[PDB]
Amino acid sequence: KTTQPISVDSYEGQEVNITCSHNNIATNDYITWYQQFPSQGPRFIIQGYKTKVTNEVASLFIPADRKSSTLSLPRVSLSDTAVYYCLVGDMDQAGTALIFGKGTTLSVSSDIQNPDPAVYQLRDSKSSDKSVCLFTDFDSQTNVSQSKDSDVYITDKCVLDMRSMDFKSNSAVAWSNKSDFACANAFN
Amino acid sequence: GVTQSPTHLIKTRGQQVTLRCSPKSGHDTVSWYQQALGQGPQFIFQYYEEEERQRGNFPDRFSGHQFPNYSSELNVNALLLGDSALYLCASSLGEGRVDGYTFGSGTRLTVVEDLRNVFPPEVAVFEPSEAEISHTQKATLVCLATGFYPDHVELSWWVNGKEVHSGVCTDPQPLKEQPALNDSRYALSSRLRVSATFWQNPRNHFRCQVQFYGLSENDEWTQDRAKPVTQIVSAEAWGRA
Amino acid sequence: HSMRYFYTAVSRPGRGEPRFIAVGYVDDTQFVQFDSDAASPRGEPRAPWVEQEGPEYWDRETQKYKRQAQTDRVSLRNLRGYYNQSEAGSHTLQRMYGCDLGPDGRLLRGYNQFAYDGKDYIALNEDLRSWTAADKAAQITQRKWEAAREAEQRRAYLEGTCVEWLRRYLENGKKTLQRAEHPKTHVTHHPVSDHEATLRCWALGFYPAEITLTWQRDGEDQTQDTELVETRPAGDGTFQKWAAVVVPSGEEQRYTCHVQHEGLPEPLTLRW
Amino acid sequence: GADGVGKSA
Amino acid sequence: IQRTPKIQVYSRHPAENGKSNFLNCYVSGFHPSDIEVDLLKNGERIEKVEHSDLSFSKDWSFYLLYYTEFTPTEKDEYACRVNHVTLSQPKIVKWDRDM
Repeated sequence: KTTQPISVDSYEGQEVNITCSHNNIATNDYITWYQQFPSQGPRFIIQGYKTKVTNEVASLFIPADRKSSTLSLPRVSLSDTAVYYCLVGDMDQAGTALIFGKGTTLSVSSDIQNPDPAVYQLRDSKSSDKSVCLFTDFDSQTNVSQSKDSDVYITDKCVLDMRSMDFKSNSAVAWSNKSDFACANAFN
Repeated sequence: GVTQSPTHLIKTRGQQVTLRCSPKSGHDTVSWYQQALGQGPQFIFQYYEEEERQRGNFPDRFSGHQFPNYSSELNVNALLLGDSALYLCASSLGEGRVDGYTFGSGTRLTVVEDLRNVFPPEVAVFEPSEAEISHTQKATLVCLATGFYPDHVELSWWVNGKEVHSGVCTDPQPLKEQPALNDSRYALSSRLRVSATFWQNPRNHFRCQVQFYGLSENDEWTQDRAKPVTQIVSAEAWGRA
Repeated sequence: HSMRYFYTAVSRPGRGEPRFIAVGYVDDTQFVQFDSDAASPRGEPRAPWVEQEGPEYWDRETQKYKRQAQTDRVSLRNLRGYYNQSEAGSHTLQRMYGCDLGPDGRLLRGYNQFAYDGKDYIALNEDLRSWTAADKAAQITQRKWEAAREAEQRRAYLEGTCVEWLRRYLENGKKTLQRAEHPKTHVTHHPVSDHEATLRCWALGFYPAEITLTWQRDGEDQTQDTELVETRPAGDGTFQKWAAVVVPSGEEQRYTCHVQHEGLPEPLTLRW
Repeated sequence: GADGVGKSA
Repeated sequence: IQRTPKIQVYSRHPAENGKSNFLNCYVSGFHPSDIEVDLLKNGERIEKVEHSDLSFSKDWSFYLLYYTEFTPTEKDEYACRVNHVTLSQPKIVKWDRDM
């Protein structure tokens, strides 16, 4: 069995290490790492036994006692946000199947150059009844908390990437059907 | 690689279901997993040579079968509401690890109390604000899908009849319109940021298309509202100024 | 150093499940035993350097042995089908697999061979990627295993798990496995006639079992008249071996026995 | 450690 | 194939009358595995006779070791009675202190 951190925070371009603890490992056991994107299934990453393993996408560090492991991603990108599983599998044929643990949720952010946080209001294209507030162009460290009004909804932080202009930006959306709710007092 | 079936489906409490999986070409061992929301995959059973060779901690309501062509079926009956999960299928070679485990895309099963719980999404596109165009020289269109249940949804952005992935942003998980509700509706928002010069062109056509997997052909629908069949609801917009 | 496993599955019509017996050796030291006919079908230890292992180790070994017994039953049925043998006859299916370990360079040579009724049946080649069939009935198994890639399955164990288990077994028992027990030697005299006597060169209590015993006359080898016996186990882990030669009386002091063993700094030359 | 079981003969 | 068993009767330690020792009957090179080996003392089967685990050599032939605790005397004669399918009658091998 394996235990690992619940989550790992990181930024774009850095090296990310995920440590995995498996003290009661045996001789006839091998180490493996899997990756699960949202709505997808677990994807294989890298496996090993006792020596340093490195493939095209990751690296695996195993100490001498084999009682821990370290998955190293060299330069993480925004496409690396997934759940990483550290597994210790039975090496024998016709043995116990692969058993998963809790997993580690990786979160990567983008250090934005020249931020300009603002809040705009957008009207519906087909109706004049509905309108939304958009909090955009803020820091990656900016925390958007859920407003506990009964009928006011605020979404979570989302990072978008315009490739043609090499421009990345965070965004959050708020709305309500109260007609009294003001846009300026939406993300305060 | 591994072909699971179906992608999504909806059932009611007390019903039964049969899920199917075809292993990857070259493999013959199949293993089923149940992945609940927020937790990891939990092993069900492993089938090799048309027999159950290893089994986890699931009741005899979960049965399995394997065919001579290595294809397999997971038959689970008397579905409880706790059985809502993503069912994963992993293929391997002769109960070994030389040909490593290969998982499929999964089967999203959501069992509900009643069929009135299923609601289709309402899609709306909100046009960029001229303040944003003037300040940033960019235009952010905002899509919002309201009041859908369960969470069997896929949102996409289509500009000029072609799906775009750059500048597209989707919430990782949808909100709940009323928390502390077992059958609460969901809402999902998305954003598409393009150039202001691109938006300031009436010949460009933007569309937010939300695909929702719901009820099928053989389903008793007695409500006077529209039947929540599997459908594709979208919102359209055109260039401005 | 070498680690080896010996499986024997013999059938018995009408009696019931065919008997399966598995034994495991490191060099000349047995450490594991499994018998399917026992009322307690478990992997039982046979050496002090495996009783130290925890319960999980023996659990995995035991479940592997039980499933192997099942597979060997199926194999016996398929084999009596291939050779068109009667359902009332008993047949033996033997397996021998293992790995050698040099001083450096990981594994030295792996092997995994089978036998049906005391003859070669199918053998894994030294490259661990191809098979060799003894006759046409074994070519069926050859094709069945070429389709299922059985060779790569066995190679994953021989090149990996076998070497690691052997190195671990060596480290956790080096005081009784990596040392050498020199043979205690002597010469006995037995008259058989008025002018003829037999000199017996003894060797007792040595490990491992490989030893060289030979009588020589006037320094030159005497091989055509020496009666040697197979290396006999003493029962406490050591071995025994002797070599006798018939001699005309009076010329006994000219005969000389040589002993060669791993536990000796130099081959020992002794006379009576 | 013993080897795992493979394809039947 | 059927091979006849090679039989050797001896003792674990050099035999000295009056002191504890172990009587050994080593059978080797036989096939099939079914065999019945008994240890005899002065013409009677010795009870509580133990044997090793069933193994085989590189030529696929089986070998076993039957042993029992004893204390040899000058007059008591020990022997080994082995019966196999390749043996028309049970083979008797007496224990010489040198063989």
